[PDB]
Amino acid sequence: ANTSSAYNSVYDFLRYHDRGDGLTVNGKTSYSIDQAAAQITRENVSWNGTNVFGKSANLTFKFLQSVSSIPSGDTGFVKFNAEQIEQAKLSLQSWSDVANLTFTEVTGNKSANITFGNYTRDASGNLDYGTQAYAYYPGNYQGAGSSWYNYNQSNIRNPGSEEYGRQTFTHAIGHALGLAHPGEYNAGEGDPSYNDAVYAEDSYQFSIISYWGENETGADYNGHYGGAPMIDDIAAIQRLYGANMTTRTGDSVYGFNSNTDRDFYTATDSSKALIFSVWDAGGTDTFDFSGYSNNQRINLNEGSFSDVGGLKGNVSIAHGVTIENAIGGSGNDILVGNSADNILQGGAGNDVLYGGAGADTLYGGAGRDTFVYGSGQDSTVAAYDWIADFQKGIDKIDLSAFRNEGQLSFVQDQFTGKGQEVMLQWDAANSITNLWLHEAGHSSVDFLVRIVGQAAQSDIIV
Ligand SMILES: [Ca+2]
Ligand SMILES: [Ca+2]
Ligand SMILES: [Ca+2]
Ligand SMILES: [Ca+2]
Ligand SMILES: [Ca+2]
Ligand SMILES: [Ca+2]
Ligand SMILES: [Ca+2]
Ligand SMILES: [Cl-]
Ligand SMILES: [Cl-]
Ligand SMILES: [Zn+2]
Repeated sequence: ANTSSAYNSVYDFLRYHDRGDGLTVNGKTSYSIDQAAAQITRENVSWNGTNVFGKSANLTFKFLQSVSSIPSGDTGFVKFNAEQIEQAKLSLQSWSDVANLTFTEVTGNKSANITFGNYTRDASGNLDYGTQAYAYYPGNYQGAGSSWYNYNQSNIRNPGSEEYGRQTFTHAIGHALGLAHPGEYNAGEGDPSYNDAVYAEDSYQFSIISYWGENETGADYNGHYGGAPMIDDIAAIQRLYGANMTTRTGDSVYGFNSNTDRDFYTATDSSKALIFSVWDAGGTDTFDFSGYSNNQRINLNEGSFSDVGGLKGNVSIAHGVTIENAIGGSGNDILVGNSADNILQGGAGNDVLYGGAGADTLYGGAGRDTFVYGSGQDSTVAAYDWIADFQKGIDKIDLSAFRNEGQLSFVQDQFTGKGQEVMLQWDAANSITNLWLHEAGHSSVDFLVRIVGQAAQSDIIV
């Protein structure tokens, strides 16, 4: 049916970066999260051995202070500096947050599963200012789990201020845990490019084990590097070691006002870029994106991507995660809930809110806001939505999606029985307006949105 542009914007955003299911994207086969995860783990190796899946591990790590040799043949060893140590520990933590891994530092002569060191020259003893980093897969051989970084790169020496350095630590540790590049390519071997990718979603938007920029898949991080595991990385590492169900099991806030004590989930002011895929194992959680003025699009569905703070495709939610609440900023935003009971706050600006299934509580904020309903299942009597700050003559409630079963008619105080009728009923004692919809094919009146405030018939879009 002809539906409104507000509904169409929800319908489209729900399908942003659709994947898998026999789609073709960028002329390549599109993989699901799980297909991408299987591809990233295709070497079938982990610290637990070969072809061992879903098994936790307790691992050691060490910052080498000297070496007998570097397993690649590079030379000019330099130990990690203090900033590299701090950032590497943050990278390790970002992996142990999502998978069932513990990391324990060892020093002195103790062997370690994962090691860190820098190099500066090739096997011929000439300075190497061109390469970046590499690491070795788990195994029982000499050098297994070791990771190596070019100290002549400023991003490697300064990973706390040069985002690519922190990303590189996360990437290399991923190899040291058993993850592979999503395609058969490597640095030094020819000149690969995204054109050589096996599947469309081989980019930083989905995996920081990729070589390819997030622009290759239509995302845009405005020159930033995220630094922590992205959505397919989380699925991949959980395939090997199991998911960590102890992480952030309380009510967690991501974005502004964050309580995660993780830099990559925290924006401290509006100039801060956020790039993350969230893992969260319990509790009632909030995406607080309130500090931005850009028009944002925020989706709470697991697996989905959001456009946050002026970037594109920079936030996603890992498979297995339920995030319950979202707060937009002063821009004109779209906030899309999931089947849970969501509290959505549009903030200032003219926002479109869609609770989806479940009993949602919606605040448009200042501005001309639109609360969208796509199905009778979005607001059943048994689990109805509240719209708590509705402004008569300014906000709108959009029922245009119901046109697909016949144009809805407005009735004043009684239903005829014909169905596809909408009624507003004012409760003067409580100052509540109940919006009732008797839907085609329903014998009883089964859709209700309760509104804290008055509403006019002309505020209801049918
Ligand atoms: Ca939580
Ligand atoms: Ca939750
Ligand atoms: Ca807003
Ligand atoms: Ca919902
Ligand atoms: Ca608003
Ligand atoms: Ca409003
Ligand atoms: Ca709902
Ligand atoms: Cl030169
Ligand atoms: Cl839903
Ligand atoms: Zn790599």
